[PDB]
Amino acid sequence: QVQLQESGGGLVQPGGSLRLSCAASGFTFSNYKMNWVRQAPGKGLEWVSDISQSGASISYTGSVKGRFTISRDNAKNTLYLQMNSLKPEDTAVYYCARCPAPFTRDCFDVTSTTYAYRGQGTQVTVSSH
Amino acid sequence: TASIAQARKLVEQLKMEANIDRIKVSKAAADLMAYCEAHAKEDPLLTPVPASENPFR
Amino acid sequence: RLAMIYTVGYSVSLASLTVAVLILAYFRRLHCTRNYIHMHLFLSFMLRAVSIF
Amino acid sequence: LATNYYWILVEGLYLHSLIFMAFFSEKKYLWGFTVFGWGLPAVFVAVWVSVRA
Amino acid sequence: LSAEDKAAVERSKMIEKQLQKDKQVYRATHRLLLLGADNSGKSTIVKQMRIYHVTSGIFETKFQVDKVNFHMFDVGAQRDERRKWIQCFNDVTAIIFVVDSSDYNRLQEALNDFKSIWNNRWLRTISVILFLNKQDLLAEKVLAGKSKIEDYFPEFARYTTPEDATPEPGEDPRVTRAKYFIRDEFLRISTASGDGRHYCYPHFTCSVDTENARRIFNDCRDIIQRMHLRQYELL
Amino acid sequence: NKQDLLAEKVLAGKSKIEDYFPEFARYTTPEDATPEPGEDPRVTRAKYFIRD
Amino acid sequence: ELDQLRQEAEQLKNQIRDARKACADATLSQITNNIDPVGRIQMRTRRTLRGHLAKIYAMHWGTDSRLLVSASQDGKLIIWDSYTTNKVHAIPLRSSWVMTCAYAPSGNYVACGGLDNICSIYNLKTREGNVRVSRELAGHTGYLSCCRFLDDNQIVTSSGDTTCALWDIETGQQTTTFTGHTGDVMSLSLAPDTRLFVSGACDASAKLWDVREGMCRQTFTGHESDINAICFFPNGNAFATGSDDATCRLFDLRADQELMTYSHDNIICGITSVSFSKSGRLLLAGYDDFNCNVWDALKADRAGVLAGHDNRVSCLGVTDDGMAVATGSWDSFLKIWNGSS
Amino acid sequence: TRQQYRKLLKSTLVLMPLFGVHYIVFMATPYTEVSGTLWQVQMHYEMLFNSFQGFFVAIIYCFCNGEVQAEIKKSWSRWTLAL
Repeated sequence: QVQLQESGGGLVQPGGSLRLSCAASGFTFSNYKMNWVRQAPGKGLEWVSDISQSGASISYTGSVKGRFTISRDNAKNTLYLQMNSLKPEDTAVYYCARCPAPFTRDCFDVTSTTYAYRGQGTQVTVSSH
Repeated sequence: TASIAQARKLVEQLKMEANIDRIKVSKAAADLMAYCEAHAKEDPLLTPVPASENPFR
Repeated sequence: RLAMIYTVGYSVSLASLTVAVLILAYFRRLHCTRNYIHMHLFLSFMLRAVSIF
Repeated sequence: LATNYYWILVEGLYLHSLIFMAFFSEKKYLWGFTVFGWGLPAVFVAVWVSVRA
Repeated sequence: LSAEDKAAVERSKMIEKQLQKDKQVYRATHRLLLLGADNSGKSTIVKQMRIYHVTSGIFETKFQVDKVNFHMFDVGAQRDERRKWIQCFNDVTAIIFVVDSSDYNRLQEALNDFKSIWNNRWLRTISVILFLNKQDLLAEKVLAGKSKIEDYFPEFARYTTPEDATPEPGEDPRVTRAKYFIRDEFLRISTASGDGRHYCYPHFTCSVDTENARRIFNDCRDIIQRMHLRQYELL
Repeated sequence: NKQDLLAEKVLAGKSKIEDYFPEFARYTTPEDATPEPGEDPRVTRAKYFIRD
Repeated sequence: ELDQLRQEAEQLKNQIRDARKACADATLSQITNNIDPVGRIQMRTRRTLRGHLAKIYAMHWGTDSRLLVSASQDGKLIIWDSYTTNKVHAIPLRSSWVMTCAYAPSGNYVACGGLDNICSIYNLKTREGNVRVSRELAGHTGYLSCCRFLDDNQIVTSSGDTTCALWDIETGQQTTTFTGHTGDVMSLSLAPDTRLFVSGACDASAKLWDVREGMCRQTFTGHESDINAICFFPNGNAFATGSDDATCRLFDLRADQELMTYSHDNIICGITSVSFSKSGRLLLAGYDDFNCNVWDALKADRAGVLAGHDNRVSCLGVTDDGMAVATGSWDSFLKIWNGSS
Repeated sequence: TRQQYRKLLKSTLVLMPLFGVHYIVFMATPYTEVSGTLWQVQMHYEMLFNSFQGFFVAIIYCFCNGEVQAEIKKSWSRWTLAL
């Protein structure tokens, strides 16, 4: 059974640092492309970042470029998202998603409401106290 | 809400699936072996048929 | 001199075109309106050469 | 010799039709090109032969 | 024996004549696929092209310009997942991709959708006609200045209007800079992988404009001509 | 202004006006309203709710 | 409220896994070592059927292994005669996009469906000889993926909204609805005795459904990607499933777990159609790399390779008597393969 | 761009033998005396290119054709595998 577990999150002061861990089991992590998705309160899912099979190709959306760092570990079968310079608007629920097909550059419906190849996700709240 | 209803339906389905009778692999496999052996002579693909009775000449 | 030049050139073209016509005809995938005209053109070159001979 | 020359023209005309025309009728144009490539040179040879004879 | 075979062959030949006639019409028409999120004014385009008269599931619109028929298909009642039913559209002449250039926040989603369509393994030969719909709303928003595109796309600050661009004399230079930046972003995805197998044709489209049909006809003509040239290994 | 965008949004159905205005659920199209025959009843209902 | 239910589900899932492991007495490959290998199989194309305009998406054989039905994306549904190559019917379908077609065991009716979400059934009993749409079914929101005939009045239908339906032809309404999938259902296979049918979906799982009760019995989760093909064993106590991960897996209903997986390192493409032979020894799976592979169901060895198609093999079918195998691809050609001595 | 010019020149060269462009060089020349430079160069020019035009056309459009090469490769591979 393909299952993804997300670890890390909670309350983080703005401008701080955080790390997100995505543990994958039930399939070959190296062969499948990885992705990160977030859902802001009251908004829809939006694509955050992607990393290729070998990590030689990485991309980011405009709102996060230069702030987040995405890395993957094939030996440990885990995917990471390093977050820093957090802003109050970045609060959302982060999902660890997998491109459906192997040995493929595309993946169509990663940011879909009923995607069956994504983890439960975790809550991140950038609120000053 | 829909989420709780879906979870309850899944739990009920799993409960039904669990309470079934299961036969051991060796016993369940022997039936397949016997079926294949018994009908081996009646399989044109496994046993090529002479061209005279073959309708695809 | 002109006779030897064109006789040699026509001979090679016939051999090359004959292989070409056989190739196009045998494969069913290559059967297309574009290839039919190519076969017609290739043939016309052959009849031209043999008649000259 | 004439049919080979016209079949070269047929190939050129066929390519021009493909690029510059948005619709094609293979059943009609293909036969028309074949007749033009073969029949018309025969007419010119026939009239030349008749005149010469 | 002989009578049955003759009857069977006669029926078979009867079906053949019908198929040949069907082959003539099937090749005559050009199939198109219309795609885009609902923020894009896809519906309005459908009404505009309905002028050329010729559970719900997919819908088809037939419009004729210059004596050539198009069949445009749109998927209204379909599931969000599209990795499976998009494969059967690999034989269509082109895919019309409509983008609402005035959303900004949802613009990145359109880029990802275009990226998936462009790089699909089966859609490697289908050209994409990119329609940046309702440019008027984008123009009004840029002049207003309340929302700044720089926040969503930080690169926009270091962007310069292309020299080959041809803005309207009576249009604000800010508007052309914004719209051409969006065009450049899409073309970056188009040229990242697509080199010669299939091409993207950007266009600036308004919902009320009636010129969309002519643009599609010209784009289809270019695609067919390019395909014919490729068959001769000339391009 | 731009009622066409409102009609398209209503037809698409991704955004439901009921969330922003809860009273829209208990709203009925006015009898005196004169919608176009070729226009969806939902569009007239929404636009007349805004007008009301 | 959600946590107490999710944890219980995880505990249950663990219990099922433990039950599966407990009954894993041995491995199928281990007990098949002392079996003579099938050996190389050479199949030649005996009949080539052409005339379809667009790509072939699906096909179905007849009960008598004489007439077959093929559907093409151009909107044509042609009934071919496998022996003399003659065409019996050519149905101009209302919707061009068609994703499946079915042939009734009696042969009086033929079903089809596609992106229109409408299951159209045509009757061939008309005395005039003019085909017509006997019945139309409209109850599915997603795209129509597959459909199989139970009898002249009952039909099992699969759609893309994670729903399977059991329609009654005379009334034209769903009799039973199967709702236990979380992904698009691609295809289903009917058991020989027409009591249970299995369905494979895009959630990398296969579910067994009871036609009468209308409730799922067993769920199998052993695949890594979308399941595209699925077929019953001739004896009915097992079924084979093909997926995009370039692997075929055999599942046993009684064992409630996968038995053996057919995978090759060189193969990295997807799988479109799979079917068993008459005896079930062979597994003919149509692969995405422009050819089909015949596997040994007991040794997981590539018995043979059928490479006679210019594009992906969309569909594959085997006769009831197993004389020949018909494969349809996207090149608008139907190839019939038969063994030779 | 340089690439575009390279493709255009390559495309022009392949299409030249098919269209018989070389014929235009001496198309409009009337009957010139045998003992003349123009006559000698014309005969050598035409009798060389006209003869080899068929050879060039066959090479470019059948032997060098991508579809033909792919078709031959498949048939040879299948025949070798069967053998």
